[PDB]
Formats: sequence, C-alpha cells, structure tokens
Amino acid sequence: AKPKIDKDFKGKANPDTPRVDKDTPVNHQVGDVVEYEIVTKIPALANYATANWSDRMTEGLAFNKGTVKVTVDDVALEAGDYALTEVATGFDLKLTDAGLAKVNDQNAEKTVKITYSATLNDKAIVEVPESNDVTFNYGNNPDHGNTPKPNKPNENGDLTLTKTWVDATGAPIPAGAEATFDLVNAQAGKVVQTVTLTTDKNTVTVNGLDKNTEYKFVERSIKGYSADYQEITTAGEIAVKNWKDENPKPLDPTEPKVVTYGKKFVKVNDKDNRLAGAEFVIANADNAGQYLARKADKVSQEEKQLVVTTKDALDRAVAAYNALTAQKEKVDKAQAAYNAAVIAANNAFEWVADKDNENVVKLVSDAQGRFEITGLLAGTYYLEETKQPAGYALLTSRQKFEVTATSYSATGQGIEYTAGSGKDDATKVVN
Ligand code: NA
Repeated sequence: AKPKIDKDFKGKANPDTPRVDKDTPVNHQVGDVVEYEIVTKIPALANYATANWSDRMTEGLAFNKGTVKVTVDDVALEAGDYALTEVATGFDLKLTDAGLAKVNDQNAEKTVKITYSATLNDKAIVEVPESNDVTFNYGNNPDHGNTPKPNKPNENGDLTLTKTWVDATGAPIPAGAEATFDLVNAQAGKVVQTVTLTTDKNTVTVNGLDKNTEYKFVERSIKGYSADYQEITTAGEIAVKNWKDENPKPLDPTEPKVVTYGKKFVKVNDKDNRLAGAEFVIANADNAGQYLARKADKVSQEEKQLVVTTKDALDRAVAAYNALTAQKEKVDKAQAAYNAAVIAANNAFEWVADKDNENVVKLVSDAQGRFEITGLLAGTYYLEETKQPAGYALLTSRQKFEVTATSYSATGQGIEYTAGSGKDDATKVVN
C-alpha cells in the first residue's frame, strides 16, 4: 500500500530492514568523500502525480554537484525522466511525467535507487556530527512538499519560525489546523524543543540556542497538508509554507551521521611552565613511517600562501616574545591566525614519507603552550618535535597519543589545555 524508504551510506540502505545503529556517527577524516544512497520501494499499481526527493546537508558536508545517479529496478533513467536542481547544500529530484510512467501502473513493486556523494570539509568541528536529511514527497495529487533546510540561530541564540498556508493552486488561505514542529539539532538529530502554532499566531521565536549549531523545525504531518521549507536567506529565520495538496504524509528515513576527531596538546617544562614556539609534525609510527600532510592537489594557491605568510608572522611574534623579560598576547593571536589558516588549508589528508615535504602539517605552541590537530580518524599517532622552544634541548623520542571519539573534549588526560579550565583535556609534552 504505502511506499518505503531508507537512506544510508552506499551499500547499506535497506527500506525493508533499516540498519540498527544509524544514529551513531561514523568516523571520517576531513576530505573524505562520503557516498550516499536513497532506496525507495514503490508499490505495484501506483498512480502518483508526484514523486519528489529532496536532500539538504549541514555545512560541514559539501554536496558534490554532478554525482547524482538514479535507477529504477537497477535500470538507469533518462535525462527527460526527472528534473534535477542542485544547490550548495543539496538537491531536489522530481520525476517528470515520463519518469512517473516508469514507476506507475506496474504489476510489481518498483525499487528506486538514488546515489550521490558529499565531501567532508574544513568547516566540520571535531566531535560534532554532520548529516544530510532526505524527504520523499509523493501522492496522487501534485505535491509541493520538500525537505527541511538547516539554519544557525542569530548571534544571540534566537531562531524564529514563520508559517504560511496556501491551497493547491498556491493561493494564501487561513491556517487549516494547529501546527506542531519539533526543533531538532540538525548535526546530531536530537529534538531540543517542541513548539505549536495556534491558528491565530503563525510565528514563534526560540531563544537560548547555540550560535555555532545548525537546527531545523520539522513539521509534524498535518492531514492533507504538505510542508514546503523555504530556502534559507538569513541566520535565525526559517520559513515554512503549508500546501493543501491532500496527499499522504511524506516519507522521512533516519539518516546516518559522520564525525571527525582531534587532539589537544600543551608544551611545558619540568616545572609545568608553558612554552611558546615549539614545532611538531605527526607520524603514523613510533619510528620511521610517514608524516601527516595536506593533500597538495586539494589545496588552492591562496590557501597554501596564507599558511606560509601567517607562519612567518608567527615566527616574528615568537621572536619578539622570547626577547621579553618574565615581567605576549601577540604570540597567542599570531598562533591562532596560523592555526586557522592551517585548518582552512587542511582540506584533505595523506601520509608522506618525506618529513620535509612542504605540505606536512606543522603545529606550533602558543604562549600558553597550546597546539592542536583536528579532522582525524581514530588511532594511535606520534608527535615528533622538529623545533625546540628557545633554551631547551630538542626531544629525541616521539610522543604517542591516542585519537578517539572523545579525545578532544574529555578530561582525564595530562593537563588543562587552558590553565584554570578545570578540565584536563590535553596531552602534556615535557621539554
Ligand atoms: Na529526513
């Protein structure tokens, strides 16, 4: 009777028997190309006027335009069978009359498969998942529904919902019913707040949200109305239009999640004094092996140049600081600028045999001894010091560290990343 849907990583999707652990994010490294598949079962003897799929992704996943492929019963559709619209944050794929004829009026269940990919990018934050979000909007009447578009709150934590209503022709009409929405953290898929719009007030502001987190208002199905989520035009505002299409509720599968990991370090001496200007690379073995580098063909000339120029300025700041008596915030700022340039340039990682390779990632301690690495797979890695802090001997041994699902954030480690934090969330490196 009703169609069935699932979305998962390529090869895992199963509309009949969806995977049990979907909610648990799968560890990837920055630059990974994540392959997705949507599988939809359409019943025999269907007579749909609309069969539309739409997907929107959180900002750390860059939809790869041109990667969409669609098959029915493992047979490729023709260009004329669907209308595909691609945007920075995803796509909409709508069957034309020609495409509908291939899933309608069939004597057996039809299986639609849509595959595509997205690239995990440098906007991803360690331990915060990234996600897509597919909705299948269908019915015997034309349907105007689509998938939610995630959005961040305004600077002060406010996110506002506005709802309007139209008939099947697009003409405004009064609210047809009370409308309930679940405000969902779009990264993790957890509901944070439920709101209800009465028939006389079509807007509501939710306060206290995280300005660096994406959310979405997911409409609970209202009988005979389809939810058309408007493109995002500004932070802190989400608009929804309800069409009186008189179609069934849409299909809304449980999407998988991806996540990257990281590690924090503090450079100190034997008295726990924090040291600026120590430089390190990362190796994949306790001796020999390879070193962590950004992939040269995935980084622009401008991105590479910024790493170099900010490093030069950091070198100058470290020099000027080291000249000061015990009795510079300049170092911290310069180091943060360099760190930001490194993150922006680290679009993808690879392992290289030559530690002198110009693309090898180089970490530098600030005036609080701090340095860090983000965007990694879990594993056992090894720091190698390449430049000692002024006045100290070069370390001779590599230092083992473990990257895990909580290694960036957890206490129970060597030292406070930032003194006084109360969290021992960094690896201690002693000079
Ligand atoms: Na969905």
